[PDB]
Amino acid sequence: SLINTKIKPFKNQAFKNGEFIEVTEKDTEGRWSVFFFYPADFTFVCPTELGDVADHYEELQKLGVDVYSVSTDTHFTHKAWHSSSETIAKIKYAMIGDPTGALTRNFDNMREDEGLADRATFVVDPQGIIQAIEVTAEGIGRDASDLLRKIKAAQYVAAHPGEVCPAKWKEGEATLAPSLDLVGKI
Amino acid sequence: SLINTKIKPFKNQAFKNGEFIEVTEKDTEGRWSVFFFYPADFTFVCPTELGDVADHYEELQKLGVDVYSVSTDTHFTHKAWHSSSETIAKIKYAMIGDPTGALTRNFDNMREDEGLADRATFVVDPQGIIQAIEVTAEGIGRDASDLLRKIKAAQYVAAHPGEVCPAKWKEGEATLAPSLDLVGKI
Amino acid sequence: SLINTKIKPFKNQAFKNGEFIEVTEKDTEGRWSVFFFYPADFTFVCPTELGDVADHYEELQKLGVDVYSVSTDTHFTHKAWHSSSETIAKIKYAMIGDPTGALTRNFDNMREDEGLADRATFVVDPQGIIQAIEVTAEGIGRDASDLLRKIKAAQYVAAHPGEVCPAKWKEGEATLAPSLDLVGKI
Amino acid sequence: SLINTKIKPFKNQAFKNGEFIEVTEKDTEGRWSVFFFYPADFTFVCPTELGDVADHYEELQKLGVDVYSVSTDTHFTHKAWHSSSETIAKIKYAMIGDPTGALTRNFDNMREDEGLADRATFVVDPQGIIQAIEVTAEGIGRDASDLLRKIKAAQYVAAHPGEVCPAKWKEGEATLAPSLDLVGKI
Amino acid sequence: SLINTKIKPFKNQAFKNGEFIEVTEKDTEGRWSVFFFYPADFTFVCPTELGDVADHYEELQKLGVDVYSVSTDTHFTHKAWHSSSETIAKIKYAMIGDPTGALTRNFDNMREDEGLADRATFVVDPQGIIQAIEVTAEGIGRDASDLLRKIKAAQYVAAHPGEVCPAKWKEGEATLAPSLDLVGKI
Amino acid sequence: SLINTKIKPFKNQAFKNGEFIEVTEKDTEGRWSVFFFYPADFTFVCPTELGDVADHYEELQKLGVDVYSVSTDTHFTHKAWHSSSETIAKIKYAMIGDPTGALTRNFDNMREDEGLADRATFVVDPQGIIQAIEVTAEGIGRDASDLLRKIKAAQYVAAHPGEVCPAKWKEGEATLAPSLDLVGKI
Amino acid sequence: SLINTKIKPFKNQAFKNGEFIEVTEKDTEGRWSVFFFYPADFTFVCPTELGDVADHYEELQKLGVDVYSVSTDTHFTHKAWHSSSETIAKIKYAMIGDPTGALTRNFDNMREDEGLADRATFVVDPQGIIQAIEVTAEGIGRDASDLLRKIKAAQYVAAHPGEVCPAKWKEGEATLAPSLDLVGKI
Amino acid sequence: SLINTKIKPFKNQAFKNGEFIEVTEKDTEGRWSVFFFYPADFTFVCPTELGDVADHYEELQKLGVDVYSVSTDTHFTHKAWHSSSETIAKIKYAMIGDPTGALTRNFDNMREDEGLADRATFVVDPQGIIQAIEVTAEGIGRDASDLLRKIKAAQYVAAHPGE
Amino acid sequence: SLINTKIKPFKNQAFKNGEFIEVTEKDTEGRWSVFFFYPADFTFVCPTELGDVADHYEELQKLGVDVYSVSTDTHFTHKAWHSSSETIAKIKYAMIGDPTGALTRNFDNMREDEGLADRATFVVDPQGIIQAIEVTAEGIGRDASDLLRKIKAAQYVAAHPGEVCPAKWKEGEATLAPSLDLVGKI
Amino acid sequence: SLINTKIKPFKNQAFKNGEFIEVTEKDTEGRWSVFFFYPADFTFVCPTELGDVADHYEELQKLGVDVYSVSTDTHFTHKAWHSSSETIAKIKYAMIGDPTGALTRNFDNMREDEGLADRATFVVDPQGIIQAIEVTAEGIGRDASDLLRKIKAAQYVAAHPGE
Ligand SMILES: [Cl-]
Ligand SMILES: [Cl-]
Ligand SMILES: [Cl-]
Ligand SMILES: [Cl-]
Ligand SMILES: [Cl-]
Ligand SMILES: [Cl-]
Ligand SMILES: [Cl-]
Ligand SMILES: [Cl-]
Ligand SMILES: [Cl-]
Ligand SMILES: [Cl-]
Ligand SMILES: [K+]
Ligand SMILES: [K+]
Ligand SMILES: [K+]
Ligand SMILES: [K+]
Ligand SMILES: [K+]
Repeated sequence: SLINTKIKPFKNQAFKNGEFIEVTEKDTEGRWSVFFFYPADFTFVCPTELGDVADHYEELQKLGVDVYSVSTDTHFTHKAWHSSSETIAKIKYAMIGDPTGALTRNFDNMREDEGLADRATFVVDPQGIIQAIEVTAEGIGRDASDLLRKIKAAQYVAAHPGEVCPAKWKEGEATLAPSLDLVGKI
Repeated sequence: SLINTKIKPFKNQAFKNGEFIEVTEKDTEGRWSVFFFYPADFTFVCPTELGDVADHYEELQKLGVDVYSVSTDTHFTHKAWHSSSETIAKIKYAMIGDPTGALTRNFDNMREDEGLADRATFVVDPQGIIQAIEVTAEGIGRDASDLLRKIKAAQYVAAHPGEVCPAKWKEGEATLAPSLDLVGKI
Repeated sequence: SLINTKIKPFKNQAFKNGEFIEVTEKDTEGRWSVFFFYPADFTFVCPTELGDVADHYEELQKLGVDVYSVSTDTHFTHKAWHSSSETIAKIKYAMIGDPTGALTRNFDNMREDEGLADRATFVVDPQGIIQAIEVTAEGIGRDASDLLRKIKAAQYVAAHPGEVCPAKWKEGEATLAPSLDLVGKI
Repeated sequence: SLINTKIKPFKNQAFKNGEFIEVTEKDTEGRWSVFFFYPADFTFVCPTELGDVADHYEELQKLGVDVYSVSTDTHFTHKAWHSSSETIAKIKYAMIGDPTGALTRNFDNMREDEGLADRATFVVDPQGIIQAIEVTAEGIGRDASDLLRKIKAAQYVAAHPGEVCPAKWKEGEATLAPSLDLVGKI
Repeated sequence: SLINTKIKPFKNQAFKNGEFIEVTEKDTEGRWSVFFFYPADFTFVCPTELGDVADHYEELQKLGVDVYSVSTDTHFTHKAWHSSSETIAKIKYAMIGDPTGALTRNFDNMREDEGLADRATFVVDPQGIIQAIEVTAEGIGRDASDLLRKIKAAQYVAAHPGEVCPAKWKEGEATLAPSLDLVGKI
Repeated sequence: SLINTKIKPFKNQAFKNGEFIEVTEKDTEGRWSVFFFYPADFTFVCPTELGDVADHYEELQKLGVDVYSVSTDTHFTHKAWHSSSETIAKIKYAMIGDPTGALTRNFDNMREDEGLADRATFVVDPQGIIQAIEVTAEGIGRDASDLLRKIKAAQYVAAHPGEVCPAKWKEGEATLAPSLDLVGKI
Repeated sequence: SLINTKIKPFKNQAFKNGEFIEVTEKDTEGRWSVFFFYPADFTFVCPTELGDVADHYEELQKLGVDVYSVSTDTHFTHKAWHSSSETIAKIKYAMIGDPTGALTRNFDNMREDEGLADRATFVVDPQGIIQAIEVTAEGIGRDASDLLRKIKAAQYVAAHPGEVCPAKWKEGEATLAPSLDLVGKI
Repeated sequence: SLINTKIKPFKNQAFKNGEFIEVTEKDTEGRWSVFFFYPADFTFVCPTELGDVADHYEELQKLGVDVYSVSTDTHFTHKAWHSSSETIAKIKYAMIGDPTGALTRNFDNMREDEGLADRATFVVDPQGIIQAIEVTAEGIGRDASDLLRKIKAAQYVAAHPGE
Repeated sequence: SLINTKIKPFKNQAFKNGEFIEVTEKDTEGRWSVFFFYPADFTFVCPTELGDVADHYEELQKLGVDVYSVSTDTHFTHKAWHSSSETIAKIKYAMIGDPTGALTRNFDNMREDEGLADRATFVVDPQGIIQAIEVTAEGIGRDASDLLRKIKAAQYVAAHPGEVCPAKWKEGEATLAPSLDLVGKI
Repeated sequence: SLINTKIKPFKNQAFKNGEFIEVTEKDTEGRWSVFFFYPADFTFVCPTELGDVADHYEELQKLGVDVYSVSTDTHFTHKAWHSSSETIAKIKYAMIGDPTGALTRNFDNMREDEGLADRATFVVDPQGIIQAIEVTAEGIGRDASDLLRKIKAAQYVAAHPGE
């Protein structure tokens, strides 16, 4: 996988809160970023996942986390979808259009026989390093609550070097501090 | 990612419930499989994740799912770890040794500069197709309850071809049926 | 240019009169076809051109000519645009979705830096041979009265071998008979 | 197609109003140009098309548009054809000779098995960018009224940036202003 | 040079005595053939040479010799030239058109920067073997009388194996009969 | 052919009027040169052609023309031939030896399966440009009176850049002046 | 073999006397070193060979010899092995972990189908040159007292250039002085 | 290293007990073999090492073990050395000549800048598998008692796998 | 050198006792042959070496040895040389002409910068194997009596396998019998 | 062949008059040299040929000519052969050892399937140019009187070019 690799440069048009904007890797530098890939606008599993991310967007913003949804549809289609669907209408984050497929291919996430992105989510730190990846099949929906758990653990580990978050770790729980002494004890 | 691709052939030695055995791709044919990769035996986050999977192993076996944990350590080391850790001692699934790194590379999961596998989990169906992938960075532990939810959704979609599981789908909740009429109405 | 070349095989999904269908080269065998490329759904020049073709569609169906509009948007987007716009709602011909860009690339008509097709029209005969090409710039709209004239002249030449349509040919006007005696006489 | 590409440099001899001249890309800098390709001197469809362009030549010179007809015959042959035919004797524009096929190949317009150019027309702006393309089959003649309409729309779009000519645009008719508010409103 | 090599296959259109015909290498098999290349129709040195060949054509035919003049002009241009020039009007041999340049390139005789053939003449025997080559610069005219001398010597040598025609040989003169005895005597 | 190409550098030993000398391309700079190739010393057609050239050598020297006869034999063999043949004894021009075949290959005149040069003659001007080429088969002797006519025409055209020598042109006869008016009037 | 070659650079982690350290080729500069390779930790066989080197380690350190045992297991596994086994607990020299196989491949000692090192011992001098090598199959014991003898002989020849140690040489025994008069004398 | 690999085919001339013989890999089949490489005849460490192996040859032959000494010199040179040196005169095993260096290179044991073999000993089982390898520097002689101990260990593990 | 290699196939013309013949490797089968190379005919030096082989030619033929002298000159030149020189006139063996250099290159005996063979002699046995070679610079005479001695020794060893001819061996002298007991005895 | 080419640089050990020396191409500069190749020490044609060159060495040294015998054996082997054979004991010129075959291959004179040099003699002038080459089959001995005659001829043409 692309775990522990730096994101590549990109330049794309996006729809964000009634305006068209340009997004590049420079917008991600010094921020926490979620790249939320999905196959197509005006489809079925796709809106439900985007709406669930929209429900956590206020908290994600409080934690310094930007969200970028991405599909191979244009930014024009994203606006039409935002205006016609009550689930998409609640999106306040940038909806990137990747019709060249370049951003999708930067993340090795193209379904090359369909020209659509796979259901992949990537957590990117302020240095551009990918810290968490989740990929699901066409029919399996992703859950924003587990993404939030992971973002919080990735933020804790960044702030507490020398510590690690064990399995099932949540805010305000015991962390392991790797040492020679701890080797073979757990 | 390797999403919706077929697993590659392999032949590895494993430690399983007090004995050494060979595991190959033919042992996965006709069953649901979890390939759970981790970097090293006798470390820190690794046992909490493996123990957490062992706590759900009776439910996974009730669902027809086999677990294979994998690291680049040998099956001898897995056995020793199983005898010295209270957490590893509760594993009743196969602990695969991948000292050549071939199983890890099949899954494109090697840290080549370390000779250790990344913290990657793959859900593979009875036809050898990868249906869900999760990868986390060195200090971020995985959560088996999310793994189980994804296996159940993967089992549902395989059992109901014309249906899809939306975001946050749990057993019994409202599914979606992709069609011309559902386009843009969610 | 691709003039007097055979169309390449293709398999694409499309929206046509409230139903999703599959279109291939096999569906064009034995018929006259108009492949009407345009850059993107939900834009400005594209619907006016698509409406202009729709206006001349009864006349085209009487002449045995099938219309296939094409863009790199999906068929789901075409269905949504059909429901959203009164101009597009009057289209009774097949709206092909080409998210892979393959059908666009068969006609060497991709804007490779944009992932959008250019404004190009191809007249294709019952034997798969391109008999007329028209490409205009992003801001210049095409005119169906030109397309129909060229279509009728294409139909005359095929139904009358040994004759050729001179400049400004309309039904009932004089035609040339290529021969040795006529060389340099016009 | 070559739409929205820059013309390549060239150096060809030509016949123009009783004199032989050299034409290069430098002669088209700062002017609007029509490259009118045709297969061969002393044929049948070619003079009728060339005569039709000659008829609209005063109107083209008023709009700052230069005409350059092209074939793989030499300039000596164009001079002889000018003297031989009453249709060709009325041509006041430059008749380029392209025996090397280089100018034809710059426009990807060679019939490689015949050594003759196809019936293609290119509208080129003062900056060397192709704004309109028309290719017809050996027996189908082109119509200059179409060329002039496309030329006028090309001139409008360049002289009015931020506007676009919709389908069937004539001088005095309404134009669209691409914006976010207009996305999916037409 | 191409001396003593077999001619290559070719297929070209030609003007011959008021008709258009196809010429291939099969027309040359079992005959003596002269391939008379020249740069362009409607030029200056070119007609004078072709007319001088036309003056010897009756005798050439009496000797079983066919003539094929060749330029990169079309067979249509050859007809126009035949009708408009009193020198070309006297040509009774085939005037081949080589607009693809293929026949010219078979004989390594293209001026690649001009797309015109050089002033080259080739004498080909009934087995397709090139027995005499003459090439001159753009401004130097060829003389049919020396070509006739050469054809007659090539025919004599073919009929009298074991003999050779020395320098300046003409019909009814002494020939050398190569032998060991003759070595060093002349 | 090598018509209108520049001669390549060479360095060869020669026999000339009782002495051995080196001849290079620098010895041709500023003069008219005849490279007269033949297959072998002590043979049959070769001496008649060489003797015939020697009979015109005073006129050629009066015209500023140097003669170089060439074969793949050595300069030693040329000297011996010159001492034993009454015909070769009258040669006062350089007899070049080309045992390596390099001078012959420069002129693309080697029979590779024999190690002998073909019966080829090249006329080279003071700038090293080949202006006339003649090649004949093994048994067909060349005629020096035709060679002289071609040198004179080559000298005239070099001395009168805007003029050309038509077919059968001799010193003093009517020349042609290429222009727009002369096109198709001969 | 690698006899008389220089060791290659390396950088590995190790377990040494209760602490984790980094070892590189720079730690070997100016010292005598022993690289002691073995297939795997935690196997069922008693590690007598490693224990036997530990029994001789005080004497080796008196002779300025550093010991590095190497396997493809991690330094975490070595520490666990050291805590679990009485034989391994005697080890006071560095236990290098080589999970990438890179130190093992530098000594051309990898079993590529297993991902384990062979049972090879290399004696390295202060300039990095390999002076002795021993490789045995499983069950063929490597004797540490034969290793000490070899090291002592290597140290003797380094301190007495011009002398060589014959078969069975030990401190106090006679050496040979390579000379011309000694040729064929033993 | 070449540990646990099968020896490669070879064909060489040798001197043995006053006669010249040909030795190939077919002569090693079903026998335990010692390929004992050394750099050059008429030198110094080489005879002491070869003499030490000759002192243990009777014992090695009691263990079913054949010995082949190998250098890049010819079998002609080995015969001369056997007649002129008292140490070499004790050798009753085959002295293989390897002037092409082919046998030396099969064992990857050539000092390519000298055209001489390195001081390497290979223990080879009845199936052609290399079970023990020892290589020492130019100045360090090998010990035949250590070679015998390893050979006895190799035979024990062959007879009793897993103990 | 080419010692103990087999001769390669060849096909050359030759001068032999007033007639021209063809020589191939098949003419050498079953015979002893001498290939006697030399740079050139007709040079100023007296050809003593060829004359000396001619003085010994009756004896060589009695010994079943055929002689072929070879130079890169033609067989025509050899015949002329044979008529002009008293030394060469004594030659009754075949004088091979090698103008392609192919027989000379088979014996790796070409001076590539000269196109002449070196002064090399090769003795070839009835199976085509080269048994003796002698190469000298100019002025270092090749002695035919040393050539006879060498041939006699080669014939002796062919007829007495198991015997070798020592230094200075001649018919009647003692030979050596390669054996173990003879090792170090001479 | 290598006729009229310059000899290539080399560095080899040799036995000469009871001592071991190093010979390189720098030792041949400004001297006439004979490189005399033979297949193997302790054999048959080789000593008769080497002994015949030894019989003419005093004369060759009077002509300013140095002799270097070369085989793929070591300089150690040449010393042993010089002590054990009465024929070799007469040699006062350098016996070069060529175990890497590098000097043999510079003269393109290796029997690659034997690792032995062919019976080739090269006459080399003071500028390093090869002026005469002679090669004979395994069973045919060379004649030193013919080598001397050619050397005298080479010296005459060097001193008097064009006669
Ligand atoms: Cl990934
Ligand atoms: Cl993946
Ligand atoms: Cl096109
Ligand atoms: Cl185009
Ligand atoms: Cl040619
Ligand atoms: Cl040519
Ligand atoms: Cl090694
Ligand atoms: Cl090894
Ligand atoms: Cl040779
Ligand atoms: Cl040679
Ligand atoms: K490992
Ligand atoms: K798209
Ligand atoms: K043309
Ligand atoms: K020659
Ligand atoms: K050797």
